[PDB]
Amino acid sequence: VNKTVRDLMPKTIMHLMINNTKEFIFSELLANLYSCGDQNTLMEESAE
Amino acid sequence: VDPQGQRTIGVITKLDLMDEGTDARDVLENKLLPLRRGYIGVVNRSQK
Repeated sequence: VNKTVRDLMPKTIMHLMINNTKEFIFSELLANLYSCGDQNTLMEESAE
Repeated sequence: VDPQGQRTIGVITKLDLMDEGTDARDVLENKLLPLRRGYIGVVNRSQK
């Protein structure tokens, strides 16, 4: 049981979290990034 | 301690005690020392 939990617990987290937040970064980040905030008073130049 | 000014808020007190002919417009419009979060002007109770 220890072997079959060690061989399987990385897979479940990395199918539900890694390869899903990565897909979200590919295909949805801009869509909601446009929506959050003003979309106009965003990406304002830092004083530097 | 906070170079980018992301967790810093500036407050200007004693706005009623400024010299005759002077005003804090240049600093309250966040132009004199541009800070990201802006400057809030308050007027507390005098010692009297």
